[PDB]
Amino acid sequence: GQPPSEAQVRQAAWIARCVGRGGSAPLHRDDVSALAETLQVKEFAPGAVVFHADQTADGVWIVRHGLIELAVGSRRRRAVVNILHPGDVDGDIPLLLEMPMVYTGRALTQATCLFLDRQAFERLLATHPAIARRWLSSVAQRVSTAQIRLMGMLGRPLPAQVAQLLLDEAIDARIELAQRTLAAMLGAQRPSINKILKEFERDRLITVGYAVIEITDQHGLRARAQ
Amino acid sequence: QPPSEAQVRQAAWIARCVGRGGSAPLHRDDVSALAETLQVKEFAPGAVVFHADQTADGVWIVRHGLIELAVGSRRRRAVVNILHPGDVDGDIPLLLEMPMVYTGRALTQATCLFLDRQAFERLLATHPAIARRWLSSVAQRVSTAQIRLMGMLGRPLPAQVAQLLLDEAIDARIELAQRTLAAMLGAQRPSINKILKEFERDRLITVGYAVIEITDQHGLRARAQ
Ligand SMILES: [Cl-]
Repeated sequence: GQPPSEAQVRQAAWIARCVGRGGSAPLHRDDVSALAETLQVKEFAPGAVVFHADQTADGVWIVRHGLIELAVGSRRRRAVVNILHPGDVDGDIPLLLEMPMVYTGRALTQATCLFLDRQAFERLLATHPAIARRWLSSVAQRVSTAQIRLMGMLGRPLPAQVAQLLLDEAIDARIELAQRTLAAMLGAQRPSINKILKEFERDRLITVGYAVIEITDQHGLRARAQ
Repeated sequence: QPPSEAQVRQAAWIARCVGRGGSAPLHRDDVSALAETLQVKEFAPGAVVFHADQTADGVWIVRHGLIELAVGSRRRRAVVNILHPGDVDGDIPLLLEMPMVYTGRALTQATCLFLDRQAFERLLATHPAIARRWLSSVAQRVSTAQIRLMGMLGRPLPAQVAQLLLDEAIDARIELAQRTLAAMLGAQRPSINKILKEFERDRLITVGYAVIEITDQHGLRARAQ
C-alpha cells in the first residue's frame, strides 16, 4: 500500500521520544509489583496490537516482557518510530494531555504488557503521594528531554543535525530507523539526507544497512555534530 | 559581549514553558491559602529576582508587577519574555535539579511569592489536587512548546515568522527584539528583518523598536500557511 505522510511520521516520532525508559520510569518495578491485581496482565503473540493509533489514551501501559514496536501507517509500509523494552512506559502523558495515541504498538516478540486503566491511575495518584511525586519527576524529565533535542537542532547545518540525531538515537551503536523517518524528524528532504548519510559512510563514520544504521567511528561522528 | 544566538534561543524556548492561566500549577485560591507558607518578596524596578546559572531552589509566583526575563550581560541583555501577575516559573528546573537559564529582573515595582524547595515538597506530599494538577501542568506547558518546535520543521522561513508572531501575540502585540525572533527560528537578523519589512509593506504588521503589532490577522494567518 502507501506510506504514511511525512507529517504523520514526524509527529509520531517526536511524540514517541517522550516514552518512559529506565532512568525516567514513573514507577519502580517494586511499585509495579505492589499493583498486582490492580494492573491488568495482557499477553501478546508476535504481531499482535497492544494499542491502536488515533484511539483515546484510556490508561497506562507498562512493558513487562518482550519488545513492543511503535509505528504509524499501514502494516506493509508502516514507519517504525521506536521500540519499547521491558520497564518502558507509554500512554500516561497522552492521558495527562487528554490526547489520543498517535501511533500503534505491536508486539515484535512474544510480550507481556501491564495495563493501568484511567480510573486506577487516578486512584493511585489520589492515594499515594510518593507515587504521584515520582510520576511528576518522570513526566518533567521525559518532556524536557524531547524539547531540548528539538531546540538543539535549530540554527545548525543539516549534516551536523544528522550526526547529532544519529548519536542521540544510537543504542549499542545502532539506529533502527528508516532513512525516511530520520528525514521526517528533521523536516529534511529525503535526497538531502541520503547524500549526507552517503558522505558519512564514505568517510567511515557509519554503515548504512537495511533500515538500520551503524555508528563505526563515534568520535569522528561527534566531530561532525560540532 | 552580547549573549550568543544559541544562548538566546535556548533561554527563549525554555521561557515558553512558563505556567500561566489554565496551565499554571497553582490557582489564585491556592496562592491565597498558602499565605503563611509563601515568602513574600518585594522588588523595586531593576531588582534581580533570580540569576541565570543559579540553582533553582524554589518556585516563583508573580503577584504584582512585571518581570523581564533575559540573557547576557546587563548592558547587552536579550529579553526573551515578560512575566505577569499569576505567572509561575522555576518549578520545572527545580524538578529536574537544573539551574535557571535566564535572569529575571523587575520592570516595575513588583511582588513575587516564593515557595522554597522544602515547602514545595511538603505541599506535594500533602495536597493531592495540587500534586495532580502539577502533573498535568508540566505536561501541558512543555508539550505546547514541543508542538511549536515540531510545527516549524521543514517549513519556509516566512511562514515560520508569521506563525511565531501569531503565537507570541498578546492583544495583537509582540515585545521581542528582531534578533531574538531570529534566534528562536535558528536564523540571522537580516533574514528576519527582510521578512518583517515585506509583511509591513503588505499592511500585515507594524514594526517598532522591539515591538511588532499585528494589523491584519487574517492576512498574517495566510502567510503562516
Ligand atoms: Cl528514503
